[PDB]
Amino acid sequence: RLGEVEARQVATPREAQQLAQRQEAPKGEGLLSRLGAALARPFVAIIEWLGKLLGSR
Amino acid sequence: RLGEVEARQVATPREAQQLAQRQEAPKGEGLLSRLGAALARPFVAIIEWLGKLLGSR
Amino acid sequence: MNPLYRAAIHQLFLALDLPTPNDEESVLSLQVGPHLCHLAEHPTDHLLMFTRLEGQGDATANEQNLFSQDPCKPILGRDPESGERLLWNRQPLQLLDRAQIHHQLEQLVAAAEELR
Amino acid sequence: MNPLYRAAIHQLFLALDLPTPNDEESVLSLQVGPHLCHLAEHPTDHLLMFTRLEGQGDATANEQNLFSQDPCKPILGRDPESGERLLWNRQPLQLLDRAQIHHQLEQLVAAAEELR
Amino acid sequence: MNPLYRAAIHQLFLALDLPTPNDEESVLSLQVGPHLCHLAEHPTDHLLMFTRLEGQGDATANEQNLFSQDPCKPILGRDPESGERLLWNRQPLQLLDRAQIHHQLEQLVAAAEELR
Amino acid sequence: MNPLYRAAIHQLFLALDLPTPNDEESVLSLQVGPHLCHLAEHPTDHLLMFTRLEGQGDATANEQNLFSQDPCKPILGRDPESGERLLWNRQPLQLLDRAQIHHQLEQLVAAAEELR
Repeated sequence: RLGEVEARQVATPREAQQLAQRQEAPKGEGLLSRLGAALARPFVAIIEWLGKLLGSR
Repeated sequence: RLGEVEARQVATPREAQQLAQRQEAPKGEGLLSRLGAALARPFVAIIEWLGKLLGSR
Repeated sequence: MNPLYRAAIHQLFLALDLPTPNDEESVLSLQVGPHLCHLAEHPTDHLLMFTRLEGQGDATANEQNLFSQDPCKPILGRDPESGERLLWNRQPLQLLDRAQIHHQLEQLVAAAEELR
Repeated sequence: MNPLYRAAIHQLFLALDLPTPNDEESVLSLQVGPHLCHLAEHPTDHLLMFTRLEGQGDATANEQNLFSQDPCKPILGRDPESGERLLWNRQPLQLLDRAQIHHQLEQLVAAAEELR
Repeated sequence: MNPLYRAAIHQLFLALDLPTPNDEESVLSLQVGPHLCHLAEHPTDHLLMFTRLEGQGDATANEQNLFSQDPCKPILGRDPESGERLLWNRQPLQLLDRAQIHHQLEQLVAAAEELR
Repeated sequence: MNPLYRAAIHQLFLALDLPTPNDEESVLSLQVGPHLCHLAEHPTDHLLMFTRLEGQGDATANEQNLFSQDPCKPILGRDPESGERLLWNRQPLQLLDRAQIHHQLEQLVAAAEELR
């Protein structure tokens, strides 16, 4: 789209400085091995819905 | 009263009398308790396909 | 010979304008054209009807095995031993009258006519 | 909805330790392990349960579509419109108490477990 | 089929101990426990993974949609057409190895498990 | 300071006709009209940009947080310690041309203008 950004550099506040390095504890590690995986052959309706979703976006 | 299906009583073959009483061993004893049951809210695509199927077939 | 099944046989043979059988044979047979249809009580208080078709394969079978608005729509399977095609429907005797028994028979016969 | 159908569904949900939904659009869906099962009133005064299958097996001609002594033994059919393979049983509403509707669902799920 | 996406899918199915599928309208679906996940190339040179939820609860401006140090942290959006809630993550293909694809899928499944 | 992040920052500031900043601030800021946009490397080799919306609404996050063709489409989350809405996007820093960095900033500012 429109590629003309009217910007000036300003000082970074401490709150944004801390937000830009925010961390979250590692979640659900080892879960793929606990649950296991298998190839799925879902509903024809689900296949069509996947196609319609990926084509609309 | 009369008409429609034209038919006549005939003898029954013994193979047919054997087929008419065939049995299978009971299956799935306690299966619902082992697998468990929960109400499902499937894809709206699944629900629409179910509506089409139960309305047309 | 359970009473409900005997009454069902009597009402069906009245709908077919046939004399009601007098010997309590458990499984009865009616010849509707080339269709040898068999009636039985299987299980108790359930009227089962089934006929045998010629051939083994069928490209219009699994669609016949889909439910429809009519519970009397016959199921198409095969003989356990051997591989003969088989058409069968079943109704609960405790909820039937003469007309619905006749409907079960005519549905079995119509399906035997359509297949394959 | 049909009060008979609602009472039957309520008995089933009592048999499953599940809260009964208040007037849900006919077709309900239950997750029984990996099996997505669907209940509906189809036709009127009848309860139809069915689950969709993926690929393994033969829906054209199989032992599954042969009648046994259990009317709740499901049929393996195929929707010709969508091509989806379905496993379905059906029981009349006026023939269903808690035990019988639980048995219907359990037989459906057992036949689903048999075909992987 | 983009060879990068082909190799990425192959590495993923190797990390999951599964036979690698072929190039055949490759919008793949994997059953990770009770979670149906979908893999696609969207956009070009980007591996996208996503799973559909059933809830309509606390899906707007959640902590899930806040960035973390993990680029594979899934985002929870909603399809305006089907109304479905989708949990998704994405990674550029040209920088992927087996460990990162495994990590992407694992974070997707973890967030899907912790959102019921 | 990572040469990838410093090079991307240099290219972005050249694209904005601004002097390239020094290696002091790890997190930089740009006042694009009413939007205070913060640039950072989080994680390593990932250019993250985010702006804190001064409060516009909560129901706009569902469709906004759904993936699209552009990986730079901003995500609308919420800081669980403040409650204020945060718009943010992120790109891997490897081989980012000037146009792509400027496009990420464009997307962030445009979505901050739109929502709600």
